[PDB]
Amino acid sequence: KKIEVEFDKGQRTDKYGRGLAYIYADGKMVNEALVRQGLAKVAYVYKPNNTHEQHLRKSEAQAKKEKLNIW
Amino acid sequence: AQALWTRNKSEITDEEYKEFYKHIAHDFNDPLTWSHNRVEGKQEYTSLLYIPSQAPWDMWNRDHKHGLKLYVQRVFIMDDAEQFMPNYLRFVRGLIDSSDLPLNVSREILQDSTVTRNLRNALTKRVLQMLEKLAKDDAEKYQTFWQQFGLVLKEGPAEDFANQEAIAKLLRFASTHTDSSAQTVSLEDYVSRMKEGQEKIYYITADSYAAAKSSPHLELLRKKGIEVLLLSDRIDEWMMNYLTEFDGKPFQSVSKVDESLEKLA
Repeated sequence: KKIEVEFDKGQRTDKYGRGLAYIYADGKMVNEALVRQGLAKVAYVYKPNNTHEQHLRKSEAQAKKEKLNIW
Repeated sequence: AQALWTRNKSEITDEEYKEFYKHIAHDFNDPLTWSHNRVEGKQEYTSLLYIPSQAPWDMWNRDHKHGLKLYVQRVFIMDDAEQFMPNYLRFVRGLIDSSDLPLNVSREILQDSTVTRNLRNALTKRVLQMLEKLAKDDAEKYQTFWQQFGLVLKEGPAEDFANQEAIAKLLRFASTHTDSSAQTVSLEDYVSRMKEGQEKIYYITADSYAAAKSSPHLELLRKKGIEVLLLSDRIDEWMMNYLTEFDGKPFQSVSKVDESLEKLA
């Protein structure tokens, strides 16, 4: 039983053309690694960095810049 | 008192099209829309195809319901002639009057004939462009249509391989945008909705909407402000194994992890 919605009677829209492709489902469809091209970027979630020692690896406190000399 | 299809597109009014659909479908259903085709030159044929408002019960039955009414020389031959319709366009009911074919034509002719093989391949474009036509004509009619025949249309990219992009626009799904099981958001909407770093199309391949939307993989991205499309199909993974990329934007099943979920987390 058709819904009709409200009126339904009155399209006359048609839209004619032909400029696409077609083959058949028997080919390649199933079985592919669905992880194509590693791409992602969001806002900073903020993880723990600099314990206190200032010298983790070389400089955890970014001792290379101003290092926040307090000025 | 005249054969409706044999008249011009202008000589048939809107009411008569929708009334005529009730004859060919053996129903009382009004079509959401249609396209009247009449072709001239070498091979003259009138094709008249409609888009139903709802799916008949016997649409997914062990018996066939896909196909058109074959007319030749404006004389009825047989109906449910499915050799004119693809699998992803099996929902179409309509008719086709062929002036070229023999009057003594039968079902096996339509299958093996090269002309009739071209007929199907021609009608494939007119229906598909009539689907996007309906999608732009009336989104609410197309929403009803996709709830009734959407499963069928998802078989699209598999058949018309090179034309995957056209069906990718027609594809409507749910997402973390709206909790509706209503298949609303398309890849058209998604590309428009995409923000900084969300260049990778996030989907979930899952057997049920309940287990899909109950998955923690969604909240992993949802809290970061990423949008994941909810697929609850039985054909989900099959279709999505060809949907590896669209517009240059590659797909990601959140059910799987790569460097994207490393950098995002």
